[PDB]
Amino acid sequence: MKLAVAGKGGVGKTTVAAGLIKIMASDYDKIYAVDGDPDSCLGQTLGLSIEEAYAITPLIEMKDEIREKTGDGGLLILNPKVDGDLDKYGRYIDDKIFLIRMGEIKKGGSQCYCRENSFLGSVVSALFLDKKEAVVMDMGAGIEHLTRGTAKAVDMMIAVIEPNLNSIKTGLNIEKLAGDLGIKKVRYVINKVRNIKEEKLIKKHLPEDKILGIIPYNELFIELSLKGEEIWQSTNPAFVNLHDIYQKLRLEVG
Repeated sequence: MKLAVAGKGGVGKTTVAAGLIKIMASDYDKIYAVDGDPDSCLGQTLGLSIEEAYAITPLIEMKDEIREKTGDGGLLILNPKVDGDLDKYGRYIDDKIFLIRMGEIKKGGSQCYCRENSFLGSVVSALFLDKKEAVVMDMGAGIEHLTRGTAKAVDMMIAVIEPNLNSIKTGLNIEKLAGDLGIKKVRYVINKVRNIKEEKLIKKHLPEDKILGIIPYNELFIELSLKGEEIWQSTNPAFVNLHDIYQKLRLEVG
């Protein structure tokens, strides 16, 4: 089970990936929760406190590891071996979920951050190609972490969008970037659906077969201090839809 959750909505969208991971934790013996979204924090949305999350050094910050894996002194190791060291690049949030933080990819300068990028690329490659454990990687709409080499291992690309033309466009694009990349299955997940009018708008610009499910908005079940740790219980409707979405997912892949 190799899953990729892409969307342009920060924490809100990442909550979907987080939710799927928590549900999958009851079926899989081990899950690699990969935070590849620079404008979000899969760790916190998964229950970790600010300090617990930061205590988990992101790949981009593992200077010594980067030096050892990619080389140094003007020499670059073309094919880095890290598959066996993955379990050292993160922490077990619990007895099932293992979180790995990618870290923001430095764009400025345009000089040559090959070493860092190489280390991150090698980790993503191992996670999707060399590991047998379930993988759920959260990422932005650009999905730049994925390549045609790892796209083949992706069981499904889930595009999380909102019920509005603006977000619908972003979704259609994510479906394109993923499609042209190699990913065979791309499904949608409508998040923050507040009204029926928004639902009709969805069933208008997207086919029922491409929609994995819908997640209703909760003003008193997503904010305040009742979100995060308190959700294991089947309370808000968003919980019921998450499961149905999961079942739809398992049916697609299985």
